[PDB]
Amino acid sequence: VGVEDVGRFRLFDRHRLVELLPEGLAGELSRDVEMIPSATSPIGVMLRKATLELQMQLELFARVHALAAVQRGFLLDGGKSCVLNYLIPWARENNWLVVYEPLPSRYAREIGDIKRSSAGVYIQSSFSQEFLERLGRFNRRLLEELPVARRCYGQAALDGVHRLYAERSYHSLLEKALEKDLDEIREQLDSQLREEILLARERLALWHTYRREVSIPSMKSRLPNPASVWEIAEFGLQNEAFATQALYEVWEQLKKQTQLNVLIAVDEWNECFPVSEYVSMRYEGTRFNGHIPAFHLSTPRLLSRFDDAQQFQRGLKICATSWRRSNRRDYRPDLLGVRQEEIRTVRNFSPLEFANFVAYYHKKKILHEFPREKLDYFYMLSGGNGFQARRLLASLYGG
Amino acid sequence: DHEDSFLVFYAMCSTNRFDAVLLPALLERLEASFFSSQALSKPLFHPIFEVWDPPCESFAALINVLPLSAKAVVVTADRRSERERRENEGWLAPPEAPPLVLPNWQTMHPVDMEAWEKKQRRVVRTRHVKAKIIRQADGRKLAATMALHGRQAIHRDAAVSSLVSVAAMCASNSQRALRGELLPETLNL
Amino acid sequence: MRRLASPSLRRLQEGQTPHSMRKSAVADARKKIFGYACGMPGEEQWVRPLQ
Amino acid sequence: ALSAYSLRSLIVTYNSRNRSSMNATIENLKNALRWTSPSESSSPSSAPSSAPSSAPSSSWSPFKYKYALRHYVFEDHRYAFAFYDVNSVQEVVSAALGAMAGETCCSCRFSWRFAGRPPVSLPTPPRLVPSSRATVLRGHCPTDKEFIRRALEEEQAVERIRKKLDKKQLQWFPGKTPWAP
Amino acid sequence: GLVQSDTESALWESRVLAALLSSFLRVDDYRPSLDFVLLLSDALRNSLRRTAVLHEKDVLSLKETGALLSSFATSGYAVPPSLMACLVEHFLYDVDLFLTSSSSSSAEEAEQLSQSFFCSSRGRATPGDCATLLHSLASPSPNLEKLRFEAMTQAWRLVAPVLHLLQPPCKLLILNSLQTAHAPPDVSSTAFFQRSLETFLRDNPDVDSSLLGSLFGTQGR
Amino acid sequence: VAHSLPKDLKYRESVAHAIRVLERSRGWDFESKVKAVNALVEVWNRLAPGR
Amino acid sequence: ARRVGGIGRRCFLTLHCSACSFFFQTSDAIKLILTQQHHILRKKGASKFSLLPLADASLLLKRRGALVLRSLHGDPLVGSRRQRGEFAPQAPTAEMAKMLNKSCVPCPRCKREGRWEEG
Amino acid sequence: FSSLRLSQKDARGSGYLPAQRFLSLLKASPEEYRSLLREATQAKIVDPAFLRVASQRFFALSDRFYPPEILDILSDFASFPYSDEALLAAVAGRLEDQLVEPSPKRLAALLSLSARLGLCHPSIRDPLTKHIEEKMYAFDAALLDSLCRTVGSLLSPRLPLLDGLATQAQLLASDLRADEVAQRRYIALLFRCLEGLSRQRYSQSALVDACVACAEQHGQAFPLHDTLRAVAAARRLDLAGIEEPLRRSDMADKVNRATDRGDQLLALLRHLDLLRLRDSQLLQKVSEAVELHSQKAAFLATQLPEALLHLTRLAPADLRLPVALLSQPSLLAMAPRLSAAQLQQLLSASALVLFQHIQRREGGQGGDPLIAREAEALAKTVERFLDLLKPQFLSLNLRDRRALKEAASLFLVEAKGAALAPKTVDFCCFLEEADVAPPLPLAPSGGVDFQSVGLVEACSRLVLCADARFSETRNETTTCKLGGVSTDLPVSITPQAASSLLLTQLALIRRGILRHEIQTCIPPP
Amino acid sequence: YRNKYRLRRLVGMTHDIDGRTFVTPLTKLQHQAALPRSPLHARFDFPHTVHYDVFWGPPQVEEEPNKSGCWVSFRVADLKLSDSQEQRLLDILGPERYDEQTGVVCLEADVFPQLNHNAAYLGDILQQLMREVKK
RNA sequence: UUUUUUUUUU
RNA sequence: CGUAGCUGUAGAUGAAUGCUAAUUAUAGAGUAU
RNA sequence: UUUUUUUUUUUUUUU
RNA sequence: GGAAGCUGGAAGACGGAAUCGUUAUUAAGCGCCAGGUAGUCCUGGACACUGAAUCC
Repeated sequence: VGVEDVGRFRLFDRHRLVELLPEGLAGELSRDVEMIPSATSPIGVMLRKATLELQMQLELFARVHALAAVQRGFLLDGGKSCVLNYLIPWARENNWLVVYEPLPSRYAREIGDIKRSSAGVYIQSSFSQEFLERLGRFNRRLLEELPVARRCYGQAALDGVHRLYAERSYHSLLEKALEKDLDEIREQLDSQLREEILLARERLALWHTYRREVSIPSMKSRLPNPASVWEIAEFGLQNEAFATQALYEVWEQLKKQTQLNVLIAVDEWNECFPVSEYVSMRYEGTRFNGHIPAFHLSTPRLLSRFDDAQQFQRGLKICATSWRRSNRRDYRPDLLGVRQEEIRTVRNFSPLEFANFVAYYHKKKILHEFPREKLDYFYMLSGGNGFQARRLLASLYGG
Repeated sequence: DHEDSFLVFYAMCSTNRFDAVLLPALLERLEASFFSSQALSKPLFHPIFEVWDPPCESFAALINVLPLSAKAVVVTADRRSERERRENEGWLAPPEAPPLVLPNWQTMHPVDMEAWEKKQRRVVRTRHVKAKIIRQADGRKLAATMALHGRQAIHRDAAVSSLVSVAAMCASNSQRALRGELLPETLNL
Repeated sequence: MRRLASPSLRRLQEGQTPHSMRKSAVADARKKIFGYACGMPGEEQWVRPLQ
Repeated sequence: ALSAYSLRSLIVTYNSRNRSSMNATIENLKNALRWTSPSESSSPSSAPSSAPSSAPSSSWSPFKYKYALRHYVFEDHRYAFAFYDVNSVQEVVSAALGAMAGETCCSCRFSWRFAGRPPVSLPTPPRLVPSSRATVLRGHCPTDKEFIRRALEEEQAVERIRKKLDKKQLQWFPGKTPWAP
Repeated sequence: GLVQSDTESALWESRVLAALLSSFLRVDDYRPSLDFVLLLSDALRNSLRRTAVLHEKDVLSLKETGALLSSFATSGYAVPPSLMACLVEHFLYDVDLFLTSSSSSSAEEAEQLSQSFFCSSRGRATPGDCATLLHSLASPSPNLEKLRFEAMTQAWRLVAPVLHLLQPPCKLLILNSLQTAHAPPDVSSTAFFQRSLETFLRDNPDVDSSLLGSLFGTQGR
Repeated sequence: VAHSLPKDLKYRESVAHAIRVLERSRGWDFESKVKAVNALVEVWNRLAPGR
Repeated sequence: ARRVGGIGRRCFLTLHCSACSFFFQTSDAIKLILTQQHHILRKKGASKFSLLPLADASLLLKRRGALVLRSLHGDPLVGSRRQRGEFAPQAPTAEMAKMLNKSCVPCPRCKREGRWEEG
Repeated sequence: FSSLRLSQKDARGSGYLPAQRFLSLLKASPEEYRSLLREATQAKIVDPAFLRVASQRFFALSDRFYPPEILDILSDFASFPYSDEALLAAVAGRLEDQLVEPSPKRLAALLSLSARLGLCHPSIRDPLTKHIEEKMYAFDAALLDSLCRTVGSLLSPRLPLLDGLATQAQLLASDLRADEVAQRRYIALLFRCLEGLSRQRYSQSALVDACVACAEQHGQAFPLHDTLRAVAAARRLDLAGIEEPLRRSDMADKVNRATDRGDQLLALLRHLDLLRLRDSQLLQKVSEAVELHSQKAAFLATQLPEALLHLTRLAPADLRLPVALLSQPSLLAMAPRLSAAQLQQLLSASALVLFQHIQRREGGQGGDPLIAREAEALAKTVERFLDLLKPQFLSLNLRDRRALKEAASLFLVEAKGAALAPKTVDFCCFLEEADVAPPLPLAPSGGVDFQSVGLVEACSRLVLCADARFSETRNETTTCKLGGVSTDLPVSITPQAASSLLLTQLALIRRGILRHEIQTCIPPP
Repeated sequence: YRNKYRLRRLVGMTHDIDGRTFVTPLTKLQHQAALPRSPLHARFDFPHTVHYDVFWGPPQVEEEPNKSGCWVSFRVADLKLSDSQEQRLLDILGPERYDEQTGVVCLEADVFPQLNHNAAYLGDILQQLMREVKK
């Protein structure tokens, strides 16, 4: 390990990798592992130079907590998702709470349920249960031991909206109600100044009382006095009502207190902004043809806010986009939340790394015969791209 | 060639005789060969200079054990040309059209151009198609790798003289730029 | 008003804005140096050349 | 000011319908040169403008099911000339028009230039002391190359602007606009 | 100034100390240092430079001299009244020796040849701040006075002939530091400066015309 | 041509606008321009008011 | 492959706004002006009040309302069969922008005066 | 975040930064204008000429700045208060369009407009005051507390505006009423608000009863550095009962809780400046602590100059004598302190004390002077303090130089009155005739004469004097002599107000011809 | 057809109102025009190039069309103007008559069949443009 | 075969 | 430019496009279900 | 081009 | 007369038989406009890309 060891493959046990990554492999690596005929063969991942720069930052961040260390997430733009197969397993081995989500779009382009509400945020009861069930597979034994704060008890609505933001939707309804009821006091001049001021004072008294009686938020009365954060089993029991309120409660809880280092990795982040496959009546004439934007849903919105990374006093977030699901085009980075100083633009594989990749497949009995004479010839054909290299060599005998 | 570029560069460093015109040219050779496929497997260069050297494995490990004093040269390399005079000298309009092709009366095409093509062995005149030159990394790819070495040589409690080279690389203004958020972190450490 | 802001304050009361009247000056000069056609109903007959 | 004008350039173009007629004009124009008062005569540059062609179609003898066709080709020729620093207008305009022969029209394009404020500055430089405490070819234009480059760039700019504006105001049924009535 | 990896006295050590002061005054995070330190540091080299052999080519060129003068023009620290540093540099041998060693158009080539090979100065970079510093020095106002006039006039005549191909930003500074109370009289007459002033204004009419002497005019700073 | 216009405000503006556009259009002859507007003011006056 | 706008991602049917950030096609322009008819009529100060019934939100979604919107929108993109080659249709936003700005129609996002532009 | 900035060291000392970013500003895109403006904010030196250039161009380029950009640009003006007569026309031209029912802009816009010159009735006050009174049903707790400090600094308020915020706190505080939930949440939102409204001599019946502690046994309210708010609110016209439940407390009578050098002396001293309170028999114990604290070397060059300047007023509350503790017992070798940052603070302190010495028994009463030897010792300090500022004069910001002129002109009266050695060079070169960026004054809206206003250069940096009204309007025991030559009430706290007012009257008579001046215009404390 | 006409009424593009002797725009420009007093006086104060195509050849029985064009070109960089004035120049003419590569503006006027009539028209509008630009 | 922006979410 | 490569849907037993209460465009006039 | 791009190709032309 | 929305249960998976001919940028597919002096065709004229096989 170090600068001297760049572009090498690290062996991984088949059984150990599954336990460390219960959800699955990071990226499209599952398509390349099935090609190996041997079932007992190990899995190798190349150590690109982009991982060395990122790994060093995490080392200093852990030592400080025991303004020099970074306190914001990064962004990989341009093999951006290849590093995820080596950075996540390593961090998890160092007692780090890592949130794994390689396929966040599965909760937006599949069979589900939507229920409109006054808050204007659609919820998914069916997909809300799968988020916590998959996260607890490997992150267990730590959430239960972690305590729970008392300053963030129950200030979230059913759809995960804050109390202050949820009650604002009813401001218009209450505004007209008070205007019609003012005739009782308006109809009983005196100095032309105090008479008008006294009438206005009645509005303040009535508004204060109206903002605390009509609204009846649900303060998770099912659990009066919690003791931990992993002891919330009632969320898994009830799904029709208590599906989204508990999802946001854990999200807010992991910002205030600081006991353990955390990490969040969201892959394929370029397919969360575009429109979803849902249909509704929220279109702005011809903007969506009657479709629900992906960022307007509950689950996608939770992982579609990079400007909030500052509140993460425990850790930080990270995302990468390399697939061809949508044309990147200009891909404005300034109007999204990230800055120009936090974008890691990787490049194509160097000739040195290209040779190692070809030799790696030989040990796996993937290719038939790859003469050294044509080793450099194939570099110009595919251009050294990883996607074009594996596909070109797979179709043909290779070399 | 690759076998003679490093020797020339190394000699200048010892004698403290650099060139602002020759340095950029020799920097490309050291980069293309460094990342070549035959780096670790290839044996030594045949000049006997490498026989009595601490490092080995041809250029693979030779540059890895390079003194930190000489490593700063690659990072702190001036790529400016002679035309650069808009900073201290004054105003200067640079040209962008050296060639000025003008016809004359003695070398003018005849009116009947149809028969002219039939009096040639092969096609000569063709539509205007010219390919431009695209600048490569120009040695910046190798410089980025060298910058990471100085970061690790800070928390080792080394000599003061050896630590001066780290600051010079971190204080660059035309190569490192601000792509990654590592400059303030390295400086703070 | 003060000294230099004399005309700015007076124009504000009349209803002038720094976005609407800005385009009026451009249009006024443009209409003078160019044709007066503005898509009015009945001007399509004068554009067709005589045959 | 009218007196401050000067003919910057004069693009002379020709349009001949025959190969022989176009060749006669070139020889006539050359003969008119090498006879002016100045040592070097005005030597304009050459610039061919391709050769447009046209050929309609018609059915072919009557009372036939269109088994054969007869075409009528109508070729054409063009030629363009460039001028720079036309000091003598009488020795250039007269020569160009006098070189015609047969059905060979012409289309000139004048180009004037007006000078602004004549730059007059930099008087006799100050001075103090320490306190002790030709090359002209035969068939070539005599004008400087720098002047041609400055004028050539202007011509390329006007052509681009004219093409862009002309394309905008080009639609069927002139005077028709959408949902105007 | 290219001090990079002693004859009689105080020739090489002076260059080392000259660059050290400029480095501490370069900072842009907080106060460079204390006022007491500046006086102690200034006095440290004040007497040292006095005995610097009052010759040869081993003379402090304007290139390295301007590096120190540049720092004092941006850190907000005024140079001390001490002028001994200005009496051992520039005019002493950097000008007389240049003319000793081997028409209207001839004047321009004379000064142009200076920055050809040896480059005694960085064109308009180092000498540009020399005129500005000599203006502001004695900041208050109701031999130092005699020497200031000679220095300002000597450097002014070497820029005027070539005052047509310079950068606009550099031209403003040169012209700005002439129409001031500290500048000597009989320099702005109708010889080379009166008609040359309107030439710059016509090229850049967007700049202030009436308030030309507002940046560093008769008001000093 | 502009000597007398219809009394009706609606008809006065319809004919007046044509004068400004016709004078700045290519394709119409000088003789035709005078006759085009001369006959237009008469046909409009021989009709009921636009109200 | 079959993207909208071609290779150069052309857009000859959308109009940008100077204020805020919101764009819409010419199809929605007709509906916006008709819906906000009360503000336009009061701005200026029966035959004049002829389009009052069309201001209804539900009437536009009916069979009768669908035909009214299509009648005004002539589909300028469609033209004669001989309009081929250089004689190709251009962006009709020039005429739409003038009417949208002169009528002083408020923007759905923020209530503002004429602020529309071609884009 | 990890802040980082790189300098243009391409040639290592080529060109001039102040000049380089001067011409490009005349022709630049709107985005580039904001980027260059921030450079001067964090810069060391300030150029008055460059400030006017940016202000003039802002009005012309106001047609492309988004509403968020205007607020961000206005925010940068908070430091070094500076403005131009052409700046008001730009902001007034787009403030109406910015009214989109904003929740937070009610405070950010009001706070930014508090300084410089505002309160323009028929351009700015009409829309802001009309929109703030009707939006009282959505103000957050944090915003309401901050609004108290804003209204306090205003001049010539109106009953409808004051009453709007008075009733807002009564209902808001009741919700929290029914140890950290009250000790730092309930009491904090009570005394802080009462002081704000008390400045405008306004109070209602349904606020005093609720604000005061109902139970007299409610001890342990606030520390020594927060209890002063309750005392300052009272002692205005007829207020009492809030001070102590029976003038017998447990943490505010026996030398507070605990006073020591552990970062506590400065905190209490700073709180006494913005609160109009006189050191009574119990509050005078702070002066004694200075004698021992000054002995330490660390305290002599870390907080000594800051404390002396920030509490120069009220001489019989900090120093035993005006010259005893103000002398230089050991300052001969310790005079230098961070070039100019703290050295200038000593000059102002020596000037305010001079005014108190003269205006003590020469027609003002309220004390008596000391022996004539006191003046001799005082002059020995100022003579050696002004010289060190000559080479460090360029290392002062706009705000630092603005206040220097007020303290510099004072020495030009006593010296010639019938002395300082460097009074003919330093005091008659720049300190007498300054041309720094002159900000606009804070004028009321009671006169209603904004159509005829002007500007004249004088000590208060700008004034209201038009050509039509030129020399014509603005130009018993406490009214006869106190309203004449003094013209300063002993509300606010007069030691500073008297010095600024007297200098303004003299500066307007020496140069300009302006007779029959009606000063008035006494802002709240 | 009636529905389309009613649409133009709401937007305000109709001559409907809820003798006269006016002045034509062409005649108004003629009255306001500072002409030179003889050939030795410079009207304009900036460089400008005038181009026009002239047909010459044998005697043709019919006139050749498209031989009456006249346009004027000038560089904005050479013309010294303030920041506010420079922006207005390109806004009135628009980006179509402005080239971003070289930085020149071409003004073409052709609303007359005759060459002499068209040439004089260009010179009148050019002066009027500068009158409004400087404001 | 379909992207965000002028700001009111701990 | 079209079949692109690439990539989502149903690895269609069910993709045929004519019939018409109804409008888009040219024209002086192409209308009635 | 390790602060560079963010991508299919036509039937006349850089004389 | 041309095109378009909506609506859609017009008639067809028959026949490996037989008649029209291609001398390879041939054959087989797909895409564009020039003229026909308002619109107005599946034919004719005319250009470009992918482009296999046989004993001819």
